[PDB]
Amino acid sequence: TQPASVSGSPGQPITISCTGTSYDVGNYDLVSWYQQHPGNAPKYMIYEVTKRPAGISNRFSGSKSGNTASLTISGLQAEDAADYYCCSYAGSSTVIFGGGTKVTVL
Amino acid sequence: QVQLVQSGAEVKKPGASVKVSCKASGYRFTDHYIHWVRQAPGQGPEWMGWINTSSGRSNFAQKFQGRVTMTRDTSISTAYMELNRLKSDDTAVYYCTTGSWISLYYDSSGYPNFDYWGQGTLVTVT
Amino acid sequence: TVWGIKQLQARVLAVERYLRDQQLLGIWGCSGKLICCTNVPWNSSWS
Amino acid sequence: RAYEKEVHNVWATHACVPTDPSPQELVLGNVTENFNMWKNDMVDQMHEDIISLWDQSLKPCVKLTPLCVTLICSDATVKTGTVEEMKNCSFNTTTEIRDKEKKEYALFYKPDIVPLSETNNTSEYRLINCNTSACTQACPKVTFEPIPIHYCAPAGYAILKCNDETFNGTGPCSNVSTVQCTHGIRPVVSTQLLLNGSL
Amino acid sequence: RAYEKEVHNVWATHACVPTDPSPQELVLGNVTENFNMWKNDMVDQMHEDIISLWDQSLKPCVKLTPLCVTLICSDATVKTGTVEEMKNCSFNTTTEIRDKEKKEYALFYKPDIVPLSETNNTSEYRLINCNTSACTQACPKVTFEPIPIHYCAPAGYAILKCNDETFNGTGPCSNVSTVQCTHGIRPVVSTQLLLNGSLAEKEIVIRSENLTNNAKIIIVHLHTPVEIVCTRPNNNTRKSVRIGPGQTFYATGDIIGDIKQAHCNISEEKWNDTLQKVGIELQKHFPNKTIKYNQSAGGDMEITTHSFNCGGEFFYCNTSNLFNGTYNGTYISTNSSANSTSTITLQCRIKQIINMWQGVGRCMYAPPIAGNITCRSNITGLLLTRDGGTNSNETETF
Amino acid sequence: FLGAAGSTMGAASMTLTVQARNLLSG
Amino acid sequence: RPAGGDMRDNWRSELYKYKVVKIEPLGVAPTRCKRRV
Ligand SMILES: *[C@@H]1O[C@H](CO)[C@@H](O[C@@H]2O[C@H](CO)[C@@H](O[C@@H]3O[C@H](CO[C@H]4O[C@H](CO)[C@@H](O)[C@H](O)[C@@H]4O)[C@@H](O)[C@H](O[C@H]4O[C@H](CO)[C@@H](O)[C@H](O)[C@@H]4O[C@H]4O[C@H](CO)[C@@H](O)[C@H](O)[C@@H]4O[C@H]4O[C@H](CO)[C@@H](O)[C@H](O)[C@@H]4O)[C@@H]3O)[C@H](O)[C@H]2NC(C)=O)[C@H](O)[C@H]1NC(C)=O
Ligand SMILES: *[C@@H]1O[C@H](CO)[C@@H](O[C@@H]2O[C@H](CO)[C@@H](O[C@@H]3O[C@H](CO[C@H]4O[C@H](CO)[C@@H](O)[C@H](O)[C@@H]4O)[C@@H](O)[C@H](O[C@H]4O[C@H](CO)[C@@H](O)[C@H](O)[C@@H]4O)[C@@H]3O)[C@H](O)[C@H]2NC(C)=O)[C@H](O)[C@H]1NC(C)=O
Ligand SMILES: *[C@@H]1O[C@H](CO)[C@@H](O[C@@H]2O[C@H](CO)[C@@H](O[C@@H]3O[C@H](CO)[C@@H](O)[C@H](O[C@H]4O[C@H](CO)[C@@H](O)[C@H](O)[C@@H]4O)[C@@H]3O)[C@H](O)[C@H]2NC(C)=O)[C@H](O)[C@H]1NC(C)=O
Ligand SMILES: *[C@@H]1O[C@H](CO)[C@@H](O[C@@H]2O[C@H](CO)[C@@H](O[C@@H]3O[C@H](CO)[C@@H](O)[C@H](O)[C@H]3NC(C)=O)[C@H](O)[C@H]2NC(C)=O)[C@H](O)[C@H]1NC(C)=O
Ligand SMILES: *[C@@H]1O[C@H](CO)[C@@H](O[C@@H]2O[C@H](CO)[C@@H](O[C@@H]3O[C@H](CO)[C@@H](O)[C@H](O)[C@@H]3O)[C@H](O)[C@H]2NC(C)=O)[C@H](O)[C@H]1NC(C)=O
Ligand SMILES: *[C@@H]1O[C@H](CO)[C@@H](O[C@@H]2O[C@H](CO)[C@@H](O[C@@H]3O[C@H](CO)[C@@H](O)[C@H](O)[C@@H]3O)[C@H](O)[C@H]2NC(C)=O)[C@H](O)[C@H]1NC(C)=O
Ligand SMILES: *[C@@H]1O[C@H](CO)[C@@H](O[C@@H]2O[C@H](CO)[C@@H](O[C@@H]3O[C@H](CO)[C@@H](O)[C@H](O)[C@@H]3O)[C@H](O)[C@H]2NC(C)=O)[C@H](O)[C@H]1NC(C)=O
Ligand SMILES: *[C@@H]1O[C@H](CO)[C@@H](O[C@@H]2O[C@H](CO)[C@@H](O[C@@H]3O[C@H](CO)[C@@H](O)[C@H](O)[C@@H]3O)[C@H](O)[C@H]2NC(C)=O)[C@H](O)[C@H]1NC(C)=O
Ligand SMILES: *[C@@H]1O[C@H](CO)[C@@H](O[C@@H]2O[C@H](CO)[C@@H](O[C@@H]3O[C@H](CO)[C@@H](O)[C@H](O)[C@@H]3O)[C@H](O)[C@H]2NC(C)=O)[C@H](O)[C@H]1NC(C)=O
Ligand SMILES: *[C@@H]1O[C@H](CO)[C@@H](O[C@@H]2O[C@H](CO)[C@@H](O)[C@H](O)[C@H]2NC(C)=O)[C@H](O)[C@H]1NC(C)=O
Ligand SMILES: *[C@@H]1O[C@H](CO)[C@@H](O[C@@H]2O[C@H](CO)[C@@H](O)[C@H](O)[C@H]2NC(C)=O)[C@H](O)[C@H]1NC(C)=O
Ligand SMILES: *[C@@H]1O[C@H](CO)[C@@H](O[C@@H]2O[C@H](CO)[C@@H](O)[C@H](O)[C@H]2NC(C)=O)[C@H](O)[C@H]1NC(C)=O
Ligand SMILES: *[C@@H]1O[C@H](CO)[C@@H](O[C@@H]2O[C@H](CO)[C@@H](O)[C@H](O)[C@H]2NC(C)=O)[C@H](O)[C@H]1NC(C)=O
Ligand SMILES: *[C@@H]1O[C@H](CO)[C@@H](O[C@@H]2O[C@H](CO)[C@@H](O)[C@H](O)[C@H]2NC(C)=O)[C@H](O)[C@H]1NC(C)=O
Ligand SMILES: *[C@@H]1O[C@H](CO)[C@@H](O[C@@H]2O[C@H](CO)[C@@H](O)[C@H](O)[C@H]2NC(C)=O)[C@H](O)[C@H]1NC(C)=O
Ligand SMILES: *[C@@H]1O[C@H](CO)[C@@H](O)[C@H](O)[C@H]1NC(C)=O
Ligand SMILES: *[C@@H]1O[C@H](CO)[C@@H](O)[C@H](O)[C@H]1NC(C)=O
Repeated sequence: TQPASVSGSPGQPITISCTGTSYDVGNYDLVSWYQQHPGNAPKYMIYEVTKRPAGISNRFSGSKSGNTASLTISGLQAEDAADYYCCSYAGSSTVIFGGGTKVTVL
Repeated sequence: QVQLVQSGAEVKKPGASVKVSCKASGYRFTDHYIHWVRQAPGQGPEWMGWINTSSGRSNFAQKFQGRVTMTRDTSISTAYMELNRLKSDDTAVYYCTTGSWISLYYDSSGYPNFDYWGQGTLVTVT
Repeated sequence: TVWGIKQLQARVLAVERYLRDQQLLGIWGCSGKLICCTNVPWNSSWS
Repeated sequence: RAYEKEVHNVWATHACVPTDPSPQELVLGNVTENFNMWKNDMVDQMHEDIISLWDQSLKPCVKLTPLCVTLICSDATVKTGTVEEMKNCSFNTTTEIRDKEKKEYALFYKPDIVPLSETNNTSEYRLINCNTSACTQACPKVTFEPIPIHYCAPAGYAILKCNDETFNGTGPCSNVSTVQCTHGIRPVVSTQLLLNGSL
Repeated sequence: RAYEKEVHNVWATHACVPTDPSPQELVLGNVTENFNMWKNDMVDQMHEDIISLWDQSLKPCVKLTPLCVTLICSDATVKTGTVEEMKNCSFNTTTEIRDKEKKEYALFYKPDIVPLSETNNTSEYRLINCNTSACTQACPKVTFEPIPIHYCAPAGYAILKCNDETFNGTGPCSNVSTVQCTHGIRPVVSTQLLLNGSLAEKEIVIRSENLTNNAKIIIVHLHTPVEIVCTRPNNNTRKSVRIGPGQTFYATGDIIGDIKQAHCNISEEKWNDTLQKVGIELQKHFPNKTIKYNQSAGGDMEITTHSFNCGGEFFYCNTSNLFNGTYNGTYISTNSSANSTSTITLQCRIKQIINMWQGVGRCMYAPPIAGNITCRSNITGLLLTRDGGTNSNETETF
Repeated sequence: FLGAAGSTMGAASMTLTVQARNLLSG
Repeated sequence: RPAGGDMRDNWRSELYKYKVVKIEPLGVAPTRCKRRV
C-alpha cells in the first residue's frame, strides 16, 4: 500500500504517500515513518502523525488527509536516497507496514 | 545509550526450530514493550507481534499463530523469540525493537513507536 | 380482561368530557341554560 | 346472543356489552366529509386488540417445553396415496414422577418436523420451533368461531360512516351518517382471500 | 424530548405525559411555611416507583436457572496482579434439544464466582447467587441512561417549594413558590457520591437530621461540581451461548490486547479545595474541633467501595485514598501556587451479578459490552457520617 | 394560580375565579 | 398476483366506512343581545 519509487533533485521537496483503510489509517493518528539504507537496520524517522523525534532534522515532516498520510521531505540531498517505509496501528493490537518506497535522488 | 544485542546467525534445515535472544541494555527493561520485525531479503519489514515485558502477555500476527512463542525476563533484561517448524520463506533478517512505554492505565502496546533497534540477525533455511 | 380495561377507560373519558364544559359554564356563570347572554361586547376584529 | 353455553370462545365475546336496541340510523343530510381509510386509527387499534386477545387466551394453556426432545422417526405412509405427509416418531416423555421416563410414540406432519442437524441422514428429528421459541398447545375448550364484533365509541364521541354506494375509499362523501356502534364485522384470520366479509 | 427509535429505557419514561408549556414562574410573596424534608412523603413514593420500574423492566427478560451448574475453572490472565480478577471457566449447557448437553466455556470475574463447597483447592466453582435466589440477565435493548423525571401533583393539589438559598432542609422558608410540576431530577443510582445532581446555588449546604447524632447521615451539597472521569480500558468481546428453547445467554468471550486496570481520575487540586471549604462549613457547625477526612468503615464491597454505573457495566471504586487528610486552621491549603495538573487515580473493579437495594429488588446479571467504556460526570454532593470516637475532643473524623 | 394567597379577603375577590379555573385543568 | 401477510389489510377492508370524531358542544356567535343587569 505504498508507491514503489520516487525521484527528485537535491534541494527540492517531495512527498511520500501511504493509503490504507479507515481501520488502520482513518481511525487513528498512530502512524510512523522509518527509513532504511541498504545493508543497514531500519532507522527511526517519524513517530506521531506530525511529531519529529529529537535528533531528527527539519528535512522531514508528517501530514495526514482523511484516509491517507504523507511524509513531506522538505528539500533533498543524496543521503535521503535510502528506502522509506510507513507503519500503522491496524486495530486489535495489530501493527502493519505500508510496503516501501525507493527514493532516487537525482 | 540503549541497545539490544540480538543473537548470532542461525543456519538450519526446514522443519526445525529457532530461538533468538535479545539482551536489552541502557534502561530498566520493565518500562517498555518489545516488538519484533522480520525482513525478507529484497523486501520490506514484517511484523510478528509484541510482548509485555512486565507480565509476559504477548500478541501475534494472524499468520504467525502457534508457530511463534515469546518469552522474557527482566532479571537479566532479555527476551527470547522462538519460531517452530520453519519453512523456506523464513530466511530473513530479524530485528528486536523497543516499543512504547508500558503504562498501567491504557493499552499502549499497539503503539508503532519502535524507538530503538537491535543490530539484526540472519535466519537462513537450507 | 382487555375489554373490561377498555370499558373502564371509556367511562372515565366520558365523565371527564362531560365535566369539562360544565365546569367552564359554571365559571362563566350562565350554567343551567343552553343559551347564554354574556354582557361582553363583540370586538370589531372578530366582526 | 346466548354465549353462556361456551364462554371459552377465543375472542372473549361474552364479556362485551350486549347491544339491546336497534342502532342509530340517523342520516345527517347536507353534510360532506373527507375520509381516509389508509390513515384510520381504528384498524391498528383492533389489530393490537386481536394480538392481545390471542396472548390472553393462550396464556393459561399447557406448555410444550418437555416435548422438545430427540425424535426417532420412520415412514408411516409407505403405502402412499400421493399425499403421504405423515411421519411416525418416537421419543421419551416424562411421567408424573421425575425419575420415571417413558418411551412414547406420536404421529406428525412433515412441515412440523425437521431432520436434526449433525446427522448421517438418519432418523434424528426435532420440532421446527425448538431453535426459535417455545410454543403452547391450544386448550381443547377453546372455540375459534369468528363471532361478530361491534365497536362503539365512548359517550361524547361519535362515529361517522360513508353511505355512498361507490366509495373510492378516500375523499369526500356526499352521504354521511352517524352511528353509535359499528356493524357486525368478523375477525376472520385469512390471507390472499377475504372470507365471508361485507359484500 | 426522550422520543426516538428507542423506547426501552429502563425507567420507561416514554409513557409519561409530555410537559408541553414552559415551567411555571408562580412566585407567591408574603408567604411563610414550615418544611421538613426528612418527613417528606414523596421520597418513599420515589423509592417504591424505582423498585417497581426495575421489577417491571427486568420481568420479561431471560432467566439464568439452567446455567447454575458445576463450573470447572482455571487461570485466565498470564499476570499475577492488578488485573488478576479474570478467570476462565467451563461447564455443561443445555442445547435446544433436551437430551443434548454441550460442553461450553466462558470468562468471568473473580467476585462473581465462588469456589465450591468442601473443595480441595480444586477447580470446582459456582455462582454467588445460587444459594440465595434466582437471577435474570438484562435484555440487551435496555438502556440505563438517567432520563430526567418531572413529578406532578394531580389537579386540585399543589406543590410548594422553598426559594431561600440557605434553607438547610428544616425551618420555615420566607420565599415559597408553587409549581405544577417538579424540575428535571435524575434517577442516578450511586452510593457515597452524588453524580450529575443539582448544584447548590451559592453556598455549600450541610443537611443532617440532628447533626449531633452519629446515626444520622450528613448530606453535603457542593456549590461547584468536581469533574470525574471513569473508564475500563481493556478491549472486551461479547460471545453468545444458547441455553434451552429459543433464548440466549451473553458472556465475556475474550480480551484483545494488553489488559489494563479499570480506573477513575479526579482533579486533585479542585477536590482538595472542595474538601477544604466543606471543612470550613463543618467547623463552623463544630467550633474548635479539627476535622479529619478518613476512609469509610470496613464492610461489604458494595458498601465500602463507591459504586455506580456508566454504560451497562457496573463499577466499584476503592476511594480509600480519596478521603484522606485533616483540615485545621483557616484556608490552610491556599489552593495552589502553581499550575498543578495532579490527578488522583482510583482503582476500580467490576461485578456482573448485583443484588441491588440489598435484596429487596432482584438479582441481575449485567451483560458485557464490547469495545471500551468511557464516562464523564460531575460530583455535586457527598454522603458522610460522623465517626464520633472517644478521643475526638479536638480531632473529629468523618 | 393562587395569585393572592397572601393578600386580604378583599383582594382575593378579584382572583378567586381563576383558582377554580385550575381545579380541573391539565 | 395474490398477496398478504399483514392482517390489517384484511381489516382495512372492513373498517373503510367508519371514522371517529369528537363532539365539541360549545359555540360562539354574536346576537346583539345584552344580559340583564
Ligand atoms: C487517568 O490518570 C492517569 C494518571 O494521571 C493517566 O495515566 C497517565 O497517562 C499519561 C499519558 O500521557 C502517561 O504519560 C506518559 O508517561 C510516559 C512515561 O513518563 C515518564 O517519562 C516522561 C519522559 O521522560 C516524564 O516526563 C514523566 O514524568 C515520567 O517520568 C511518557 O514516556 C509518555 O510520553 C511519551 O508518549 C506519548 C504517547 O506516545 C508521546 O506523545 C510523548 O511525546 C512521549 O513520547 C516520547 O517517548 C516515547 C517512548 O519512548 C517515544 O516513542 C516518542 O518518540 C517520544 O520520544 C521522546 O524521546 C526521544 C528520545 O530519542 C526523542 O527523540 C523524542 O523527541 C521524545 O522527546 C507519556 O507522557 C502517564 O505515565 C500515565 N500514568 C501516570 C501514573 O501518570 C491516565 O491516562 C488517565 N486516564 C484517563 C482516561 O484520563
Ligand atoms: C452524567 O451525565 C453524563 C452526560 O450525559 C453521562 O455521560 C454519558 O454517558 C452515556 C452512557 O455511558 C454516554 O452514551 C454513550 O456514548 C458513547 C459515545 O458517544 C459519543 O460518540 C458517538 C459516536 O461518535 C456520538 O454519536 C455521541 O454523540 C458521542 O459523541 C456511544 O457510543 C454510546 O452509544 C452506544 O450505546 C447506546 C446505549 O448503550 C446504543 O443505543 C448505541 O447504539 C451505541 O451502541 C452511548 O451513546 C454519553 O456519551 C455520555 N455523555 C457524556 C457527555 O459523557 C453520565 O453517564 C452521567 N452519569 C451517570 C452516573 O450516569
Ligand atoms: C408408529 O410407531 C409406533 C412405534 O412402534 C407404533 O406403536 C406400536 O404399535 C404396535 C401395534 O400398533 C404395538 O404392537 C403391539 O404391542 C403389544 C405390547 O407391546 C403386543 O402385545 C402386541 O402383540 C404381540 O404379542 C402377541 C401375543 O404374544 C403376538 O401374537 C403378536 O404377534 C405381537 O408379538 C403388538 O405387537 C407396539 O407395541 C407399539 N410400539 C410402541 C413403542 O408404542 C405405532 O403403531 C405406529 N403407528 C402406525 C400408524 O403405524
Ligand atoms: C458539569 O459541570 C460543568 C461545569 O462545571 C457543565 O459544563 C457546562 O454546561 C453548561 C450547560 O450544559 C454549558 O452551557 C452551555 O454552553 C453552550 C456552549 O457554550 C451554549 O451553546 C449553551 O447555550 C449553554 N447552555 C447553558 C444552559 O448555559 C457550559 O458551556 C458548560 N461548560 C462550562 C465551562 O460552564 C456540565 O454541563 C455539567 N454536567 C456534566 C454532565 O458534565
Ligand atoms: C477491540 O476489539 C474489536 C473486536 O475485534 C476490534 O474490532 C475489529 O477491528 C478489526 C481491525 O483491526 C476489524 O477487522 C477488519 O474488518 C473489516 C470488515 O470486517 C475488513 O474489511 C478489514 O480487512 C479488517 O479485517 C474487525 O472487523 C473488527 N471487529 C469488530 C467486531 O468490529 C477493535 O478494533 C478493537 N479495538 C482496538 C482499539 O483495536
Ligand atoms: C478458556 O478456556 C476454554 C476451554 O479450553 C478455551 O477454549 C478453547 O480455545 C481453544 C483456542 O482458543 C480451542 O482450540 C481450538 O480447537 C479447535 C477444535 O475445537 C481446533 O480446530 C483449533 O485448531 C484449536 O485447537 C479449544 O477447542 C477451546 N476449548 C473449548 C472447550 O472450548 C478458551 O480459549 C479459554 N479462553 C482464553 C481467553 O484463553
Ligand atoms: C451463600 O454462599 C456464600 C458463599 O459462601 C455465603 O457467604 C459467606 O458467608 C460467610 C458467613 O458470613 C462468610 O464468612 C465470613 O468471612 C469473614 C472473612 O471474609 C469473617 O470475618 C466472618 O467472621 C465470616 O467467617 C463468607 O465470607 C461468605 N462468603 C462469600 C463469598 O461471601 C452465604 O452466607 C451463603 N448464603 C446462604 C443463605 O447460605
Ligand atoms: C440529637 O442529639 C442529641 C445528642 O447527640 C440528643 O440528646 C440526647 O438525648 C438523649 C435522649 O433524650 C439523652 O439520653 C438520656 O440522658 C440522660 C442523662 O442526660 C440519661 O439519664 C437517660 O438514661 C438517657 O440516656 C442524652 O443525654 C442527650 N444528649 C445530649 C448531649 O443532650 C437528642 O435527643 C437528639 N435529638 C434528635 C431529634 O435526634
Ligand atoms: C476507548 O478508548 C479510547 C482511547 O482512550 C478513547 O479515545 C479517546 O476519547 C477521548 C474522548 O474525550 C478523546 O479526548 C478528546 O479528543 C478530541 C479529539 O478526538 C480532542 O479534541 C479533545 O480535546 C479531547 O482530547 C481522546 O483523544 C481519545 N483518544 C484517542 C487515542 O482516540 C475512546 O473514547 C474510548 N471509547 C469508548 C467507547 O469508551
Ligand atoms: C429414550 O430412552 C431410552 C432409555 O430409556 C433410550 O434407549 C437407550 O438408548 C441408548 C443409545 O442408543 C442405548 O445405549 C441404551 O441401551 C438404550 N436403552 C436403555 C434402557 O438405556 C432411547 O435411545 C431414548 N430415545 C428414544 C427415541 O427412544
Ligand atoms: C344516504 O344514505 C341513507 C342511508 O345510508 C339512505 O337512506 C336509505 O335509502 C334507501 C333507499 O334509497 C332505503 O331503502 C333505506 O331504508 C334508507 N335508510 C334508512 C336507514 O332508512 C339514503 O337514500 C342515501 N341518499 C343518497 C342520496 O345517497
Ligand atoms: C424568591 O424566589 C423567586 C424565585 O426563586 C425570586 O425571583 C427571581 O429573582 C431573581 C433576582 O432576585 C430573578 O433574576 C429571577 O428572574 C426571578 N425569578 C423569576 C421566575 O422571575 C425572588 O427574587 C425571591 N425573592 C426573595 C426575597 O428571595
Ligand atoms: C460435562 O459433561 C461431561 C459429559 O457430558 C462430563 O464429562 C464426564 O465427567 C465424568 C466425571 O469426571 C467422567 O467420569 C466422564 O468420563 C466424563 N465424560 C463423559 C462422556 O461422561 C464433564 O465432567 C461435565 N463438566 C464439565 C465442566 O465439562
Ligand atoms: C481512619 O480510621 C481508622 C479506624 O480504625 C484508624 O485506624 C486506627 O488508628 C488508630 C490511631 O491511633 C489506632 O490506634 C487503631 O488501632 C487503628 N485501628 C485499626 C483497626 O487499624 C486510622 O488510623 C484512621 N486514619 C486516618 C488517616 O485518620
Ligand atoms: C494520606 O496522605 C498522606 C500524605 O501523602 C500519606 O502519607 C504518605 O504515605 C506514603 C505511602 O503510604 C509514604 O510513602 C509517604 O512518606 C507518606 N507521607 C507522609 C508525609 O507521611 C498517607 O499514606 C495517605 N493515607 C491514605 C489512607 O491514603
Ligand atoms: C439547620 O439544621 C439543623 C439541624 O437539622 C436545625 O437545628 C437548624 O434549625 C437548621 N437551620 C435552619 C435555618 O433552619
Ligand atoms: C489536602 O487536604 C487535606 C485535608 O483533607 C490537607 O491536610 C492537605 O494539606 C491538602 N493537600 C495540600 C497539598 O494542601
